[PDB]
Amino acid sequence: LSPEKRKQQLLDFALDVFARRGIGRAGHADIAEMANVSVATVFNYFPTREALVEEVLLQVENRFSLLLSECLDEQDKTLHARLRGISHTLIDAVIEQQDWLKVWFEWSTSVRDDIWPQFISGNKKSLKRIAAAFEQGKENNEIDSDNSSDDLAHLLHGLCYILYLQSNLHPDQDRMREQAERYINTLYPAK
Amino acid sequence: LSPEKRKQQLLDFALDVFARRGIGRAGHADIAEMANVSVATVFNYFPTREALVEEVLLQVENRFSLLLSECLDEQDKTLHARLRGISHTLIDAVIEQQDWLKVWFEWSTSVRDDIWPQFISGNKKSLKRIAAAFEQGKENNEIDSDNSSDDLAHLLHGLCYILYLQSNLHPDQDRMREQAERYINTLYPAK
Repeated sequence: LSPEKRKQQLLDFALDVFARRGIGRAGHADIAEMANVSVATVFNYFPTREALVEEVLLQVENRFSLLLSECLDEQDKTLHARLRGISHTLIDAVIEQQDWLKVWFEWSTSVRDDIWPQFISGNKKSLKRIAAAFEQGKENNEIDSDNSSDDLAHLLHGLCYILYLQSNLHPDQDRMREQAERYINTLYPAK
Repeated sequence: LSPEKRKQQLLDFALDVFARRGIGRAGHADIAEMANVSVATVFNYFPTREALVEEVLLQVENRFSLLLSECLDEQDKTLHARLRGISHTLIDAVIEQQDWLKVWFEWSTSVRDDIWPQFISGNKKSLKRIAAAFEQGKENNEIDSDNSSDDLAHLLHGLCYILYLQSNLHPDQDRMREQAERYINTLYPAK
C-alpha cells in the first residue's frame, strides 16, 4: 500500500506480463487485475501505455547494469575471474527464469520496433564498461592486446547470447558453468 | 493463381506481416488485405493462428538452411572463406531487410513460447553442419585444434547475433564487412 512499494509491484507485474506475452502486451486493466487494484490506480502510476513500457524497460536496463556492476567493480579480480562471475550470474538468471533477462534479449532482437534506439543507447554505457574491463586485462597481460577492447566487448555479448539460449535448453547450473568456461577460454585465450 | 501458388503467396505475405508486427500477432486479416482475398479465404488455407505460425517458421528454418548450404556446399573452400561468406550473406540480408532473418532472430529469443522447441530442433541440423566445417578446418590445420567443433559452431551463432544487431544499427556494407573480418580473426585466428 505504500506508494513506492505499490509502484514496484506494478512494475514487476508488467515485467511479468511482458516476459510472458511480449513487450507492451500488457493493458492497464491486466496489471490492475494482477495487483487487485483499480484500473484508475494503475493510471495514477503510469498515465499512459507509453510511460509503462518506458519504465519497465528502464528497470530491465538497470538490472543488466547491476549484473555487470556487481562483477566488474571488484578491484582484486583478474579479467578471467570477472568473466566467470558474469557467466555465472547470467546462468543463474536463466535458471531462476528471471523476467528481466528474458525481456532484455527480446528487446535486443526487436530491431524494427520504436523501442530499439533505447536498447542501443542504454547498452552503449554497458559496452563502455565491459570494454574498460578488457582494457585493464590487457594492461595486466591477462589477454593479448591485438584485438580491440570494443570488439572483445561486443563478442562478450555474443557469448552471453549463446549461453542464454543454451541455459534455456539445459537449465543445469553445473553443466552450463562448464560450458561457459570453455567458451571464455576459446574467445579469450589466457596470456 | 492455383491453390499451391496462392498458399505460397500467403506464406510470403505472412512473413512480411510477422517481420513488421511480430510472430505472435493475429495476421490473418492483414495477410488477406495484402493478398486481396477475403479473410475467410486465408482461414481456408490456415485454419488457426497456430497453423499459420508453424508453417511460416518452417519457411524461415528452410531459408537459414539454404543460406548455410550455399556457403557450405562447395566443399573445396577453406574454413575462413566459408565463415567470410556466411558473415557477408548475413550482413547483406540485414541491409536488404530480409524478412526471414528478422523473424529467425525474434524466434531465437522466444524462449518461453510453444514455438521455441522447433527453433532448437531445426538449429541442431544447422549446428551439426557448421561443426563439421570447423572439424574439416581443424583437419587441414587452418585453425587450432584446441577447441571442440561444437563449441566453435555455437560461438559462430553468437558472432552472427552481434553482426546482426550492429548491421541493423549501421547498415553499411563496407563498415560491417570490416567489422566481420575483425570478429573472425579474434574468434578464429588462422593457422
